[PDB]
Amino acid sequence: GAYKYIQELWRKKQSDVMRFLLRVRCWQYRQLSALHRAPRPTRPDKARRLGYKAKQGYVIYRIRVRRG
Amino acid sequence: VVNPLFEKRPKNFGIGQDIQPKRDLTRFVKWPRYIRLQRQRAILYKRLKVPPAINQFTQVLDRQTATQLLKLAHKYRPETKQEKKQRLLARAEKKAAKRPPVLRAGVNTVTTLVENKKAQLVVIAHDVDPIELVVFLPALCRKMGVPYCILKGKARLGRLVHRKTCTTVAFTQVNSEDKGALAKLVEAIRTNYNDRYDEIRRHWGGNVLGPKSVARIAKLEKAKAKELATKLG
Amino acid sequence: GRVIRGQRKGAGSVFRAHVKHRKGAARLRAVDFAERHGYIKGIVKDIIHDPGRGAPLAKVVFRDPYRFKKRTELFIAAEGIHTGQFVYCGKKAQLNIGNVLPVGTMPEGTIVCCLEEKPGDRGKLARASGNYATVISHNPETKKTRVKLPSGSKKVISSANRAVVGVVAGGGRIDKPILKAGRAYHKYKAKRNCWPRVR
Amino acid sequence: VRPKVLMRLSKTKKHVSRAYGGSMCAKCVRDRIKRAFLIEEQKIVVKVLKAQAQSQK
Amino acid sequence: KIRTSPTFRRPKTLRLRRQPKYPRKSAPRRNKLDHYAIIKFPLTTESAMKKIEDNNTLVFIVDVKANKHQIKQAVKKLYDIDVAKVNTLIRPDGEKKAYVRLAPDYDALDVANKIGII
RNA sequence: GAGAUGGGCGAGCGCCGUUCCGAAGGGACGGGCGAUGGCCUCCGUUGCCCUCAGCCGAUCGAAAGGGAGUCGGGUUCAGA
RNA sequence: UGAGGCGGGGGGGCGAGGGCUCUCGCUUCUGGCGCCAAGCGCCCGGCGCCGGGCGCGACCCGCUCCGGGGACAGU
Repeated sequence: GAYKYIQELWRKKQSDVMRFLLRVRCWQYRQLSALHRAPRPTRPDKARRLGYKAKQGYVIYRIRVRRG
Repeated sequence: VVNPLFEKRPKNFGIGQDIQPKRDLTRFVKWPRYIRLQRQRAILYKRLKVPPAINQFTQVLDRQTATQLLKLAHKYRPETKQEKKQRLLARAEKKAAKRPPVLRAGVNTVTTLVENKKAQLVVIAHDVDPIELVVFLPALCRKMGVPYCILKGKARLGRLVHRKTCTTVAFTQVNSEDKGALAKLVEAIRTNYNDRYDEIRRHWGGNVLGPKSVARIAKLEKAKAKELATKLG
Repeated sequence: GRVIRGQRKGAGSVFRAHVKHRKGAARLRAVDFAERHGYIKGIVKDIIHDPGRGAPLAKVVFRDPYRFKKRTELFIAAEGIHTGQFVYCGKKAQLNIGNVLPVGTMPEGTIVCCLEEKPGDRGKLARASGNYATVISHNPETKKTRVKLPSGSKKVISSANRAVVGVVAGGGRIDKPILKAGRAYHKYKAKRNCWPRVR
Repeated sequence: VRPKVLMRLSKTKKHVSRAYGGSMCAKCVRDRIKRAFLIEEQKIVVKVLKAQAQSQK
Repeated sequence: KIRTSPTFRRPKTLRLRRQPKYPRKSAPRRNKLDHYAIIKFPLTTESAMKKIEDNNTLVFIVDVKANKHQIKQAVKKLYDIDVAKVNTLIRPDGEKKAYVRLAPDYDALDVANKIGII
């Protein structure tokens, strides 16, 4: 399918397409709360590799953790 | 005839003269925490230099050809849970006493058959939240010689099937009468997307300033250019 | 080994301010539409005494132009203001004592007080008993103003920040010699526990 | 009388039959009558002298 | 659609009622403060009898979680008299003593015999 | 003064802070609508639509602060 | 600050040589008053009779709530 096409993209974080899109969500999450729920995985290829099955009962939470 | 008791009483809303009436205030509303986040994300899609591999998703197909293509796609809709049920009762009744070409929803169905070159036209949604799930596909069908068109909105594209959203829909084969209906479309589509591949690569997106700043920078471009014009004579 | 007295004051909880009988935040009126473009008229209702401030306070009362309601502020009084005196507020206002206006519309050398150091922060500068600030020089380009401060330190600041005209009342308070230790005790008992100082 | 007792005593014990009765002292009520009329009269004197200004200009 | 105030008030959403598929508890719990549990026993005190002739009242030992209204109905429906007032107090030993002033067209001196105390 | 929520921080029990990065009112006024009762009179009650709202921060904190309203006589071995 | 009128482009009055440059869109003697649209035009509903609405009044356009720093404070 297309997941392998997404797989080698996410390994290109220094590229301009990723360097942009990473800084958008990083800006976007930084205006949100410290602990909240996301409706769907923003990184779906890494989800199913870790065992995420898109069905009722799978809930994900996107949080921010202090650097350092 | 007229009652002379009716006196005209205008109100001078001068500075410190009369109370202000209930005019509009939509531009100064303290918007909620989620809406204020929701709007300036469209600003950041105009401020920064958007890279051209995702800038190509504001370069979308027009109004009137989206009508015909969905009219062309209002004929190959998938069998529902009923149209499967009314398919299976039809095959099981012939057990006691070939498929038409239908579409393919989802990228996992599409990206396989483009590699097998089985597709004849690809329909694309432009406003997926992880844009990375689509970004490879326009640059892929160029290398596969498959015509692709982008459509604004995934929901109106999501109603070809009876689901919410659909990212990608494929036209793999058609009926016999529906051959000249697409052969003119590809001739009108590949002259926007595939043969004009090189010109999309050098066209970055965004890089727009503000209407309170382009009012500022240009006003000094107007005051400087009105100086140097009369310096000659 | 022990914590020094000067170190304990940053913790508070004894040395915190005695804010019981204090009236309130002695601020300017906030910026708005009327004060930005034209002027607005006010009424000084009364002059109250804030404990812990050797400068007096005045209850100016306004009439809001958006909702039918009567607004009251706490301006730092200028010496010469009397009750029932129409004090004006805005940029289009004139130049007399007790009349706040942005600096850039004023001429040079003007004695003012209760000054802001940023546009719209309701005043910070020169608001003790009997001090003032003087407008040294404007700059019509980029809207800047050099202003003197009551320490002798000249300051560059913007043109939109504003100030009432005239000195703060109660000038020359420190000319009176406190003679017995109780008057100083009764002075600092309205501010904080800091008076008996041990060398 | 104490303010909670004001529920008991009737209307006539709690005001005086007058404009601003019970809320303002009459000595400064007539001074509000004198003030309110003179200002509106002087305000008319504003309009009349502004009626000659743009005819000659 | 013009906003009058710059502060955006949360819209007043519709709310449903509690329409449960099943009750959380099985049966209505029986009230353990019925007419008999409230009245434990009257007194036999040499100071209680003097209270009866003079004041025309009745003394009792009432359950501690009861109120004056419940005492007034308990005497009214078990010994079938009417009450003028009920004055409670909590004894040092813990239970609640209640003086029960009956309706003045009755004599409690007789009604002490139907409840037995003499 | 004390102390929840939002938020922030914290490995963590938790701590921070009390109007501060918050959709913080579950309120009514009349109007229209739809309905219900007792002489479904008229009024009472519920639901929807339209219209209205400055509150200021959940809460706790005084048996000497604030706080409407009771006194005389007589009565018990001991209570007024 | 209860995020109440920010910036352009338009409408008129003050002015010298029919637009252009622009000030300006109205409030100052006085311890009063000011919210809950007059007015005006135009639709609709009902037995000349009562009751509703749209748009002016109260320009239009916009993308950053106004402001001030600024790739430096700061972490």
